[PDB]
Amino acid sequence: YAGLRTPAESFGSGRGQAHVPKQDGRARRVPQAVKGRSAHPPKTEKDRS
Amino acid sequence: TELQARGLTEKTPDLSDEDARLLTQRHRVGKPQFNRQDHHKKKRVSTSWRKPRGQLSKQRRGIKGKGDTVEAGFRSPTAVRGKHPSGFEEVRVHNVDDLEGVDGDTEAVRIASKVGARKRERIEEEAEDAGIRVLNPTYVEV
Amino acid sequence: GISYSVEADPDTTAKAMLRERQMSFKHSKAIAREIKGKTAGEAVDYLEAVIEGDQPVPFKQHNSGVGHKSKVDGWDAGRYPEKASKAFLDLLENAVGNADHQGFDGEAMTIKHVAAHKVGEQQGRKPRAMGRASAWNSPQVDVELILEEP
Amino acid sequence: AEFDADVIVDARDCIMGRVASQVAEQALDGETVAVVNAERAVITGREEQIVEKYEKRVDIGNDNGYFYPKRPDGIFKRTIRGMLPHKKQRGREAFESVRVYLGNPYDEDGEVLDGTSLDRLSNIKFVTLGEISETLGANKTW
RNA sequence: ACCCUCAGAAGGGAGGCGAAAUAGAGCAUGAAAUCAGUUGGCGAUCGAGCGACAGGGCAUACAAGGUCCCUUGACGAAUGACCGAGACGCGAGUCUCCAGUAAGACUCACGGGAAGCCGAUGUUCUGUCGUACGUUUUGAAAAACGAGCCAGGGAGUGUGUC
RNA sequence: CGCUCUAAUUGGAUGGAAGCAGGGGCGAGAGCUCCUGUGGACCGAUUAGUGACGAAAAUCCUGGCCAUAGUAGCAGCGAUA
Ligand SMILES: [Cl-]
Ligand SMILES: [Cl-]
Ligand SMILES: [Cl-]
Ligand SMILES: [Cl-]
Ligand SMILES: [Cl-]
Ligand SMILES: [Cl-]
Ligand SMILES: [Cl-]
Ligand SMILES: [Mg+2]
Ligand SMILES: [Mg+2]
Ligand SMILES: [Mg+2]
Ligand SMILES: [Mg+2]
Ligand SMILES: [Mg+2]
Ligand SMILES: [Mg+2]
Ligand SMILES: [Mg+2]
Ligand SMILES: [Mg+2]
Ligand SMILES: [Mg+2]
Ligand SMILES: [Mg+2]
Ligand SMILES: [Mg+2]
Ligand SMILES: [Mg+2]
Ligand code: NA
Ligand code: NA
Ligand code: NA
Ligand code: NA
Ligand code: NA
Ligand code: NA
Ligand code: NA
Ligand code: NA
Ligand code: NA
Ligand code: NA
Ligand code: NA
Ligand code: NA
Ligand SMILES: [Sr+2]
Ligand SMILES: [Sr+2]
Ligand SMILES: [Sr+2]
Ligand SMILES: [Sr+2]
Ligand SMILES: [Sr+2]
Ligand SMILES: [Sr+2]
Ligand SMILES: [Sr+2]
Ligand SMILES: [Sr+2]
Ligand SMILES: [Sr+2]
Ligand SMILES: [Sr+2]
Repeated sequence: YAGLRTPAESFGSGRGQAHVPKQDGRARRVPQAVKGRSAHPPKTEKDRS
Repeated sequence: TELQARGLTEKTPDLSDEDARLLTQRHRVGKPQFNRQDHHKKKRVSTSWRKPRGQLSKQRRGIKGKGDTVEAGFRSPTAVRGKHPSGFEEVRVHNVDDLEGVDGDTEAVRIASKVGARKRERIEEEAEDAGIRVLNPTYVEV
Repeated sequence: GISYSVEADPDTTAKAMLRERQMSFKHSKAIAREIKGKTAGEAVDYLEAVIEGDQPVPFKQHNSGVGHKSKVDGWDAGRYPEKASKAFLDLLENAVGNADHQGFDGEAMTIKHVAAHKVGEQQGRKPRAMGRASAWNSPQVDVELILEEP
Repeated sequence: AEFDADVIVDARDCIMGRVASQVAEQALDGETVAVVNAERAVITGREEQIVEKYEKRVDIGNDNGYFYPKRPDGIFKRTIRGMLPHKKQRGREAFESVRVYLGNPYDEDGEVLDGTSLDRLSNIKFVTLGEISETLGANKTW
């Protein structure tokens, strides 16, 4: 759940802003956002044997 | 009272006529800079070469003036490719044991930068005696 | 902060510096530019003429909208920045002082070097319409001075 | 004010365009030319139409401006400038080393470049730069 | 610490400590954007994808590159003469012989020379070509879309089955 | 070609490692390497592996910064001080 612990929503079109989930004006969750989730991270479920 | 470099600084390798010709060719023909397109138009774009990939890219489309695009046709001659401009074949050396097996008539030696001043001294004297030129010599005052 | 950006022989030179001064950085370049080369004393008499409004300081780089001044020579624009000028007087006071405490002739000495450097901004905020606030900062200026025997 | 011309051309009874073409090439060859008797230079055609074309050049214009000469003086000079890349260093150099004069301010007598002569006994439809300048409204200083 | 300066527990100067203060308090290192000062080049008569490739100016401590220029000669691919002689054509000019000769890019040798001199680097001038980049599109310099600049961040991953 | 960490083999460093700055050389190129200065403690190569591995772009994210500009505002309200 890392980086997923936020209710950040995107403002959409309207304020010359890129559609990126923000919270308290801080961008997020999304992988390209600092403090966001990792897109394709290491996974426990992976069989490393 | 003056600086002088250790080793056989002036030593030249002995090449075949053909090699000497090709080396000379390489030096005369040279090659284009091959820097990434428009690297000069934006500071955030490094000089490091990247294939022009734009569908409309002027360079990719090969328009005269937009610079050459990397092709095998630009390779240097097999026979001299990679030689020091002197003609020698460089040998990366990290210690004295590395000098063993080197032919000073063809190869010249280059001491890794990491190698400290103490070990360079040994390596430099042992190399001279084996008749091997050291490309990056120490300059002492004599 | 800054460090003297120029070499100075301790036996024929005296130094001085201002630190984090809240005053126009733009006016400082103008003044530095203008007095460099002069004599400590000449410099002071000059800055006093400026603070007094009898001698304008040429604004060659930061001159948008600045009205022309007839006394400005070889140029048109600029003004009389008394605040920054005063800060420079404090610098020369310090410079000449040191110089003297060292045996030199403070005033007679030449302003070999003198440059201002924006060392930072003291940040402030100002409320605006529509529930928004914008920056309202103060420049922080450093300046170096080097006097040298004529 | 004195012009050490290497060459002095006599424009009198000569086809302007053809004289202009040679003085252009020569200037580009380093020659310093002086076209004399500009007012007596001649351009072929039907006077009415010719004058119509030069009047339009006088009427053309706007704030940017299209300054067009009326004196036979020079343009003739303009005719030459139009055969020279006058906006390039070399071109401007050539152009500035060419001067046109009303009458002949020299003691010598300009030569007549070959192929540029109009035989008045075999032609009725031609005009004189002076005649054009007069129509254009120039004050006949010459 | 002491001293000097200053309205001054500020700051500044000098000074002491330490291998180091350019380790003196968000105090290891200290990139880019960017600012001040300064150096080289250009510069108040001249034109705009900013350059690539050539070639000239000016500039350059050492090191890590050492070549470069002119006489002559040797070799000499394709190409390839002048002149002279003879013969055609109204003429521009052509043919035949001289002759596939002289010439001919690269490379080498002799002799002479260069050390800002050759390379290279900075900038600038000349020549040729040249209306970014990525995307959308039949068609983009586009009066179609994206970005003020820089740094760092930013997209084929796991399980099961075939 | 380059990046991380693992392993075997094998090397460099306080007689100065990595990094950074300017500069020299090699490679068609990804990129490799040397010199000088700074730095003051770590760094490689080969082979087999490992992958949270390569950015100019997304009105992309965060931080920092320039021009804008010494510019607009610091006048307007029946309370002109
Ligand atoms: Cl290959
Ligand atoms: Cl400012
Ligand atoms: Cl007009
Ligand atoms: Cl032109
Ligand atoms: Cl007629
Ligand atoms: Cl050859
Ligand atoms: Cl893929
Ligand atoms: Mg995170
Ligand atoms: Mg760049
Ligand atoms: Mg104004
Ligand atoms: Mg409100
Ligand atoms: Mg620090
Ligand atoms: Mg369409
Ligand atoms: Mg091994
Ligand atoms: Mg991309
Ligand atoms: Mg990255
Ligand atoms: Mg931002
Ligand atoms: Mg304005
Ligand atoms: Mg009142
Ligand atoms: Na939370
Ligand atoms: Na598992
Ligand atoms: Na201005
Ligand atoms: Na004036
Ligand atoms: Na004046
Ligand atoms: Na005509
Ligand atoms: Na006109
Ligand atoms: Na150059
Ligand atoms: Na698009
Ligand atoms: Na495009
Ligand atoms: Na368009
Ligand atoms: Na934006
Ligand atoms: Sr809408
Ligand atoms: Sr080293
Ligand atoms: Sr300005
Ligand atoms: Sr001609
Ligand atoms: Sr001190
Ligand atoms: Sr144009
Ligand atoms: Sr031959
Ligand atoms: Sr990634
Ligand atoms: Sr600002
Ligand atoms: Sr008021």
